[PDB]
Amino acid sequence: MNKYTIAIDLGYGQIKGINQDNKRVIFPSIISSGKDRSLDTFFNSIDNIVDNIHVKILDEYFNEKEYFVGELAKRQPSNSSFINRDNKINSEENKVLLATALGLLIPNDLPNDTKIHIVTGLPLEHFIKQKQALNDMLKDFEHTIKFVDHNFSRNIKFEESNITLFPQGAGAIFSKINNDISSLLIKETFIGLIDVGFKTTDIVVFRINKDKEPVFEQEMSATLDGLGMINIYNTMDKAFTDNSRDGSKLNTEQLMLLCEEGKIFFKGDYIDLKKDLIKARKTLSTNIINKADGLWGSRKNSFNSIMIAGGGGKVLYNHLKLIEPNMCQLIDNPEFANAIGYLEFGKQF
Amino acid sequence: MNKYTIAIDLGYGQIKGINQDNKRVIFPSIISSGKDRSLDTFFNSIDNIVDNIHVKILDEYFNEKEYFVGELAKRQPSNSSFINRDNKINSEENKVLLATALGLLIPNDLPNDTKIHIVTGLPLEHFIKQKQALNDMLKDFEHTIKFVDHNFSRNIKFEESNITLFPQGAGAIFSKINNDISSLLIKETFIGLIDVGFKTTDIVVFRINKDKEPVFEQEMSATLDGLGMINIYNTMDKAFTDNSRDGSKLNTEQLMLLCEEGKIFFKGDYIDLKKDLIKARKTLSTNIINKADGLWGSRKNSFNSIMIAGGGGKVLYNHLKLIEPNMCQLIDNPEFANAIGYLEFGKQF
Ligand SMILES: Nc1ncnc2c1ncn2[C@@H]1O[C@H](COP(=O)(O)OP(=O)(O)O)[C@@H](O)[C@H]1O
Ligand SMILES: Nc1ncnc2c1ncn2[C@@H]1O[C@H](COP(=O)(O)OP(=O)(O)O)[C@@H](O)[C@H]1O
Ligand SMILES: [Mg+2]
Ligand SMILES: [Mg+2]
Repeated sequence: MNKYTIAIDLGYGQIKGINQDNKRVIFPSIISSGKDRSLDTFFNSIDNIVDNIHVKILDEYFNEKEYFVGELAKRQPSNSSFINRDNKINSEENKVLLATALGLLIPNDLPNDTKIHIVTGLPLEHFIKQKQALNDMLKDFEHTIKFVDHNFSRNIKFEESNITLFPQGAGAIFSKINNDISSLLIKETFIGLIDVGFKTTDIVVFRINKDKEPVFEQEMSATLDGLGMINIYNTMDKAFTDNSRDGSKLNTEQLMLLCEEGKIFFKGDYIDLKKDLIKARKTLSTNIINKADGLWGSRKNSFNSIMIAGGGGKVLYNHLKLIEPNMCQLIDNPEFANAIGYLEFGKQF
Repeated sequence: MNKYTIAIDLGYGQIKGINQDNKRVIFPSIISSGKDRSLDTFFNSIDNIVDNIHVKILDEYFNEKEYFVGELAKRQPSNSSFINRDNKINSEENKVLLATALGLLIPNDLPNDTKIHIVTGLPLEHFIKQKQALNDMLKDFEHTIKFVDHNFSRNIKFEESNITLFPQGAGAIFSKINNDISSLLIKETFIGLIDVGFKTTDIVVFRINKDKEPVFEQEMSATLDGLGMINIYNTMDKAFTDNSRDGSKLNTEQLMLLCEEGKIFFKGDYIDLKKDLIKARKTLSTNIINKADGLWGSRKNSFNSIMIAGGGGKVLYNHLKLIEPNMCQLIDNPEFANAIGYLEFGKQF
């Protein structure tokens, strides 16, 4: 039989993955040590595993470790702080996320002889830099995952010539739109994906040729490293302590709940910080537009379709529209632009 | 008669020896024939005599037989078999290996009448069984050594009152910690010494009395024959045929090369067995602690300090930590633990 295919993303906000059979999972990039759950099972019936990932993972010692990951880790008081999370792609923090991303996206009772084309991702300026670090991790990733309170296990191990690395935004606009953007690309134009992520924002362009095929440019395209949603959480963390004036600083959930809405429910009251949320987004909108003119001279006028991506692009699509209005548009899945872009451009082999 | 002192060992993995002047040598217990080293002499400087032991050996019938021994014999393909080596202490192998480190540690400018006190060792359980045979052999010893490529020779012959017979691990914590553990030993405790050698594993304890004197317990102390580093080399060798997936097999030099590192360079590329190296070393460490507690019931609670000896325990110390944490510890010279213990406790005469 043919080899299976899974395209995941190790993005800093949330793991965004999809398989060969077009089933997708999404959960935030927070881990926590798992503790025994049969009690909270009894109060509320679990119909979603994604909310409730209690899970055991074997290792090279074949020693299991309980984990809370995803939505269940965010409610825990003892989880990862998630603002000082490592960029080391071979870390166990990245392993458990990658274990669950490969754990959910495998259906039951597959033949054990076949292997899976896994397709991961890297930052654009850190693709070459962190190429062999994930190559070492995926060669080292020999683990057996066991979902507690769902009771289905996967033996996840990969040899050589099965992993496939791509940069972020590589196949999201090269592929994934090529069947639909081919009528829009005409002659010597630039398409551009702008993925607004957690830690970084990512700019990738593709010149199409005379023969209507896109080709890459790296001096018009880079990673806005350290510029992204991370500037919004850190600013709005100070915005609460400026508005509380008590020394009360938000925890992991309260800050993440804040920048989605702007009204944290503090002491039986919503503390209004909608205006400072606009200001932190506008400074992020400042630091992507002015950096775009650093990468683009008059070639911003040489665009036919700007696309913006990322979950951070969802709340900023009309706000980051001021790059080139009436030409920029939204990618059809704002979160899953990279993953399906990894899927279609991973099936080219 | 200011008689000299040299303390040696008969370790199967390698020979460990030291003189009165604390000059110490270490070399593997591998022999081969001696062939004329004049061609390589002009190429590379034969400088380290311990690395390059081409040695001329006479007997009582003046039968000169050159031998490559040690590191150079390990480089030879036609070397001693050494993984199924005969355990006869009166072997010609042991005739060479004992006479090897003598002239390598017999100093210059000795008086005419002055002899040398030699201190040797036996396995602890076989110290009753094999006391006669080494005493047969040391009385037998009447030879003459000569060093090719370094241009000096020694006379070598001994009688009784020059011989000294203490078992393996006997004087290592009797002396060598004697005035140092005296502040640690207080009242009615045991001290732990475990020799993790190549072929054999020794366990030896000492009850200290009310009078701060160590006394020996033969029933809490035994030689674990068949347990040691020789299991790990033999385990990973079949594992090398596994991960190569071709039935190809190492040589004797690659055998000792492997489980010092675990990443053997084979057919233009590394072959990775690092997982199984962690597996087998933890597996042997499991087998030590259980057989340690085979002799140790609740008398493990009557310990105050455990030391480990042998070359294996130095690289097992993280996994041999699980006997009693922060009470178990590593001796400073894991190889020369028996040697200095043979030295000072051999200096009774
Ligand atoms: N509905 C929403 N409201 C507010 N912010 C959102 C929403 N959806 C996503 N986000 C933001 O987008 C980020 C997700 O970015 P993502 O596309 O996963 O990039 P990365 O690949 O860097 O993780 C989150 O950290 C979150 O702050
Ligand atoms: N640096 C090292 N790395 C791996 N193994 C080692 C190292 N040093 C010593 N050893 C192991 O320890 C053994 C030496 O044990 P040793 O103390 O000489 O006991 P014996 O008296 O039985 O020969 C060797 O066979 C070797 O496998
Ligand atoms: Mg992203
Ligand atoms: Mg020994």
